[PDB]
Amino acid sequence: XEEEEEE
Amino acid sequence: IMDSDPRRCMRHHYVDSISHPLYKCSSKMVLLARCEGHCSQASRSEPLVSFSTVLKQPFRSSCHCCRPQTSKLKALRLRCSGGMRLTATYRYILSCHCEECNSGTETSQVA
Amino acid sequence: DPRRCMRHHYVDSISHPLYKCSSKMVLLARCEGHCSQASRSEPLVSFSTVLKQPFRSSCHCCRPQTSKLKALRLRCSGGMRLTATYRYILSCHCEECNS
Repeated sequence: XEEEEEE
Repeated sequence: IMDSDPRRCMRHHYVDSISHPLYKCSSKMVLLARCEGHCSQASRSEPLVSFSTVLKQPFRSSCHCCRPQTSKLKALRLRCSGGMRLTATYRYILSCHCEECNSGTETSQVA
Repeated sequence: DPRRCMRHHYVDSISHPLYKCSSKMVLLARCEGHCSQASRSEPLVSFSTVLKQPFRSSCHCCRPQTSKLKALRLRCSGGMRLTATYRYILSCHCEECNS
């Protein structure tokens, strides 16, 4: 530094 | 191609209904995001060696925590009894990451 | 589970920051592991137009629960014996990040 950015 | 560990730090969506805890306002459903997971780096704590007075802090430590990396400020508008409008503020998390425990995010603006 | 919060031993070489002193290698305990409780962070909602505390979070860290204060004397140039202090970790546990 552990992957989500929402249509 | 390997899917990764599902228990790692990642973002989750959830819905909640916002109401004021005091005013008679019209409640409102909102989509929110949160962060949760088990960060991969182990957390550590080592003793520090002092020759001076016994240390106020005897350890050096590292610990990673699943936290918002990026987010977006959003406002919500509630309609309340007297026709008075009440605005609710929150942050919509866009992405999540693993970061150190003791690290933080300042709100105070600088001149 | 070998990945959990527990005590790990390692050698550290004690040296004075400044004085020419006869170095001392000692066996120290560190606490290291993966805490079982997931870490998380949540948005807080404010009815103010200001958001000073945007999030509510929880995180567990592998940390010393019990420790002995130990003194060590270093043989140093000029016949001096200088004294160092450190905490010998005895037990470690998984604890909330910001107490």
